[PDB]
Amino acid sequence: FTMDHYLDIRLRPDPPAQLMCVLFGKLHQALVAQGGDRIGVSFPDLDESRSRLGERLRIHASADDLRALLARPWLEGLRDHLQFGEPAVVPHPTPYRQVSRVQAKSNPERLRRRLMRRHDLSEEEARKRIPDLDLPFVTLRSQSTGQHFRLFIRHGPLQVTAEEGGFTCYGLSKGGFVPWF
RNA sequence: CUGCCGUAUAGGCAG
Repeated sequence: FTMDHYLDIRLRPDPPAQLMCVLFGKLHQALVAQGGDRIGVSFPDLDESRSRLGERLRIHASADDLRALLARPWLEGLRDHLQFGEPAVVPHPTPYRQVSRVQAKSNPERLRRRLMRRHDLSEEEARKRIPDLDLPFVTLRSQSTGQHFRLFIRHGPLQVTAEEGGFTCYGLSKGGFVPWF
């Protein structure tokens, strides 16, 4: 399994939820800049039982990809509000799990607008057809339109072996799993 | 939130 290195970043007091969002956004910028699909995240102090991500962000990658990511100054500026481990090989063996963005059909009105574009119906028709998530999340800003949105994250069932797939520019699964420990 | 894929009131996705 090739994404066998990691770095833990822990939040330092100041508020925690807001700080994690800034950190996660900075990571996104860095991933977009690098353009790859082989850097993953997990939240090892997760409390799914309270929809809390916890205060530890773990970054997962090959040795070379982690080194390249960390070489960029994407953290300087936040550095004083973070505490760092050392980039390291993961323990082994460990289970693996998938850390995924989850989306839902949470707004029927938006569905109706699309359905109207796709079937030339009217709102009353659409409203008849399409009548009126409990996960941790980060709140991000849509850099193109300045709209804030919640990105909900699921840590899936543990399993014994890994996967071949990659990751998005938020570090979330596009098929890939990360070691869980 | 806004949009994309899909006949979908199927299942996904983008920022």
